[PDB]
Amino acid sequence: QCVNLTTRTQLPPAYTNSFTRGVYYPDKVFRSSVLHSTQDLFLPFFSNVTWFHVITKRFDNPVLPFNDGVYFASIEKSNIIRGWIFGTTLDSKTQSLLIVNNATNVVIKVCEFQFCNDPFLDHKNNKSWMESEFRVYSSANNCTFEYVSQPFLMDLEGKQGNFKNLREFVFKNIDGYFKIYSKHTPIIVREPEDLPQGFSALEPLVDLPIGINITRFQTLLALHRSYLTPGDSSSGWTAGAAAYYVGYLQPRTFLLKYNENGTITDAVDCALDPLSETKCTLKS
Amino acid sequence: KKSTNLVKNKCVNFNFNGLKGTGVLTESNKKFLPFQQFGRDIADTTDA
Ligand SMILES: *[C@@H]1O[C@H](CO)[C@@H](O)[C@H](O)[C@H]1NC(C)=O
Ligand SMILES: *[C@@H]1O[C@H](CO)[C@@H](O)[C@H](O)[C@H]1NC(C)=O
Repeated sequence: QCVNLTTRTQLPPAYTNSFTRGVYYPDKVFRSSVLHSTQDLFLPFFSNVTWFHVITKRFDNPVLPFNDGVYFASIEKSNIIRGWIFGTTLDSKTQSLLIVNNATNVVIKVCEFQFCNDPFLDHKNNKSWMESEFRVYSSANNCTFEYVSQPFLMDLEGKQGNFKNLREFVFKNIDGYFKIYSKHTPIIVREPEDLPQGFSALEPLVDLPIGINITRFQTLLALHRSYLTPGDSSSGWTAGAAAYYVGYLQPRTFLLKYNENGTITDAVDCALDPLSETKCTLKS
Repeated sequence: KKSTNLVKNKCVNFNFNGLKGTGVLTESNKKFLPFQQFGRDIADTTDA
């Protein structure tokens, strides 16, 4: 069972320029002190990405598409963003995939979920902070895949400190194989506007032979309710300050400068400006 | 299948983790990525 949510404020989506972001190891082979040309799916350089903010209450939970893999960045302090749903119809007519970082485990479910139009993120927070209600879906008919990771404890306490979490993820889905690359970094005390410059390489983390079709994806949030949030089951809640940036991948040819330990110290595109193309064709 | 011993510097056929090849298997002191176990060079030949 589910209920339609209300009291939402509409804001146009902002756009921000990406500064040397979205570079990952494409294969499982180690190289040292080389300049390697890789023709794979990357995020185009200096392409701009979509911005979403959550704190009106700024309820930003839209339905974004999934073309050829997705670059998802999140500036966060208290693990507000938890879950990730993927599917084609999300009404039990076709198989759907779900990742939930709840209190129990990191649950991955490939099931025919009859997802609600506006699935709640209940996580009823009493004096202690756990999850007490679950209204993400209603029922599953007959599914294929269930996986539960290692059980670990999580706090959920309402930390309201400075921004010290920057999480970058890359999603691919090729030939029925779903691949997650990731990189988590503690960002220093810094102005909370956009993603700084610099470089980072995303080590591959997860490969799953799901073999299903994904067209649309949606993120989830962690709403907190206390004596300061009066209302019914879908009116009074607290979100907290967090933001997330979304970008889409394209097939491009890059040149990566492997350092002399094995990590990608620098990368250059080969279709941005004529200087980049000259560097690519001269391999320097 | 089987689990054999380790051979020091000597010309020997090897099938390291299902990698058929022939050559001296000497010790190496190059740091590795804890997600990849292969290794290549400028000519793209298996080396480590
Ligand atoms: C950013 O991308 C959007 C995508 O539609 C485009 O409209 C816009 O011109 C781009 N540049 C800027 C500066 O927003
Ligand atoms: C690894 O990187 C740093 C400097 O780049 C240093 O420890 C060393 O030169 C490199 N190689 C190693 C540790 O084998």
